Amino acid sequence: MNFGSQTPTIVVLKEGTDASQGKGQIISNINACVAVQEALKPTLGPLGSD
Amino acid sequence: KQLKEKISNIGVDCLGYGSNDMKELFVVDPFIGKKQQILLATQLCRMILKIDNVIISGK
Repeated sequence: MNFGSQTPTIVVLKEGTDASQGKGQIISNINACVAVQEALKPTLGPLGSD
Repeated sequence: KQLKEKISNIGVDCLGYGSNDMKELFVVDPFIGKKQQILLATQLCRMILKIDNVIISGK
């Protein structure tokens, strides 16, 4: 009845598509913005740096 | 010497003459040329000192 020896299961998303649940991703997104924020932290002000 | 006397045309004699007074040595420079040495230097170094983050993308 079957076409061959075995039949591997289908991944729902495409192979290599990154996905994650829970509170870890939104913390990573916030930490990503804070990482960009730290570059512009000492730039703010008249005595800031280029 | 320059603190004592007010005459301000005495400098470093490089050719080895016996007198350092430049009235006799025939040397003259422009004011716009000597001014730009200080202006372009002091205005650049402000930019050099204001750099904190230095990112260099390797070719």
